Amino acid sequence: DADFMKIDQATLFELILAANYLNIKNLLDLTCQTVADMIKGKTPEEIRTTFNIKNDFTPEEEEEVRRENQWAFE
Amino acid sequence: LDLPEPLLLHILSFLTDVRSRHRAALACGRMRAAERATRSELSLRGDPRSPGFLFLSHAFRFPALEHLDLSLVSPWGHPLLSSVPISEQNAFIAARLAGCFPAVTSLAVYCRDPTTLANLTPHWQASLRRVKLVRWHQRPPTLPDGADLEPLLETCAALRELDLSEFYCWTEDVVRALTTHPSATAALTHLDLGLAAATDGFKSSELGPIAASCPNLRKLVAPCLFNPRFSDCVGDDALLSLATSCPRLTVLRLSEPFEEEAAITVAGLVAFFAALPALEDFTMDLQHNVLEAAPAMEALARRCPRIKFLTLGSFQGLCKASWLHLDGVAVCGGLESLYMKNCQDLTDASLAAIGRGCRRLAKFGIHGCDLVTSAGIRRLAFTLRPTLKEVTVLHCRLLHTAECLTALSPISWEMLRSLSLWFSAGQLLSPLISAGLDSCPVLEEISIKVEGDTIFGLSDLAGFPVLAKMKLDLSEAVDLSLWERFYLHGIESLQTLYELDYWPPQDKHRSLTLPAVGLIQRCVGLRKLFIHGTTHEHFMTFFLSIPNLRDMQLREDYYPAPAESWLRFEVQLNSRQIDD
Repeated sequence: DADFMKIDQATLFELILAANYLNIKNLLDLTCQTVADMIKGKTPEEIRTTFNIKNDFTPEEEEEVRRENQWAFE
Repeated sequence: LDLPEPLLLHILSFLTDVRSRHRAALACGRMRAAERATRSELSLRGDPRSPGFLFLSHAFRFPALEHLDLSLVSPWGHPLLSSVPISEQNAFIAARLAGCFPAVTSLAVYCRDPTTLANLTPHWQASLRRVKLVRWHQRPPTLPDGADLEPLLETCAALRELDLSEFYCWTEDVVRALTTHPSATAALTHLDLGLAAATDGFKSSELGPIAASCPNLRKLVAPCLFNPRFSDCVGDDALLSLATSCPRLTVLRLSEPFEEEAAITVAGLVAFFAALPALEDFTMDLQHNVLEAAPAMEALARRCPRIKFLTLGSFQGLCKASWLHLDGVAVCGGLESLYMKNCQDLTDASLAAIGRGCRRLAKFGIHGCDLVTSAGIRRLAFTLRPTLKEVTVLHCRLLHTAECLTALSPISWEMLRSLSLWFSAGQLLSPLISAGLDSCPVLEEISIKVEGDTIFGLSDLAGFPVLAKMKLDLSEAVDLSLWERFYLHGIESLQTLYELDYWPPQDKHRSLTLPAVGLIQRCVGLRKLFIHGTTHEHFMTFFLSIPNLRDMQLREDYYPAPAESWLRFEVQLNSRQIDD
């Protein structure tokens, strides 16, 4: 069932949408965890490409987010 | 991501990575909302006493965070919110932590003096379900017996697990606290009494009442005094009264701390096991000997059908000559045998009865087994092997599972994530490459410990593509500056080294000498560096040049453990625009 989980990008997202519409707990996790693995490893900008996102941060907020994360060991 | 916010959160729920998670925060304010909202674990990167933490945006919050670790918090060793040397500042800090971290059900802390607990517990009493205490420092002498734990057992009404595994106290603290707080301990289910591996062990006069006071105990992990030279050691009678006092036990793990036959017998261990129907994880790592244990294991199969994980110290008659004598034990997910001389190549082949269970197997100091049927247990459901002090076996040649194998503790490989090698005094790493470990495409972790009484071939590990985490333990090696050069020569050539844990050696503070700093310093890839022992203030800047080093700390986590120039260093370390 990992073999199942290959698919296009919108065909995964759209699967999540209609996977909690019909209330399938098991499939919702499997689909979500697979988007989660797409994010793991990538840099901030490289995450913004893979999903077509647009940085909505002033450079003051960026360095604010940056200063807060410094209170957590990686 | 036009999707409903609850499903973005559900996505981010699944991120284990702190760094990836940290990077998701930097994508957009929308998934920064989503990351702070779903993060479950956090080990703080302090000092939380400093105004950078306190006067900090108060929508910086982790409302569904459960496990908060405050043991790693700067400076490393120091008291947290002690009221010993003033309340007002401890009051406020406490509330600040309680404001980013309001849903903590699980807390780790470094605990020099019991008033830190008294100052943290108010905010989380109603939530707190698990506690880890951590203390490599000595115990404050003046405290009165079971005083270190009174703050917890009075306040935290929902406490189910207690972890003293790295907490230096006296056994009489534990016995005093856990027998004079029945309201609290009647609820306890998990207990870990390691005590910073710095005791001779709990006696039967101690072990007995703790079980007595803890009916619901489902897990116990303890160092016990088994040496029968002493009148109050742990016998069959003591084990029996543990088992009938903690019926629910699923995970029991006794062991003798150390540096000849035990007061335990085989008909005694058969009765004992008959008392523990639920026993899933059993572990008796004792140095003293327990002869002809063959039966006791067949008992364990019959009395304890739910057993899976199993680890035996000096248990001398596990398996043998003829037919089934530990292999009655049908399921063993993992198994480890130890200083057991009666083990013989006859035995390992004879485990044709654990075809379905054993994904892990280990022998430590067995002295009578061969190469080529460590070449016989080859089957589909098997993944992880130690082989520690064999007078005879020295070989990796044996293996069908070269393709399937995943960890290895000895002294192409197509699935081998992990590797722990033990060496001697001035042994050379290098021969390892010719002796059979040449490829290792997927090898991520490697662990090297040294013990004893040209250079190390550390550079010869640069073959391995994805090798990122090393742990180099020279603590037990017993001037030192030239020795640290021998060992650290050529880490630079490890291209993909991401995370290093170094133990410098001990001679009466464990100092990390200048040539070592400069050798470590040339590591380019290091995102995390932890050094067990310390250096001088005037040696500290030199790590600041490592391009993207972020996490670094001087964690003296050894008993007895022993300056806010470190804080000056820490600011300089954070200052640098490093990678995200």
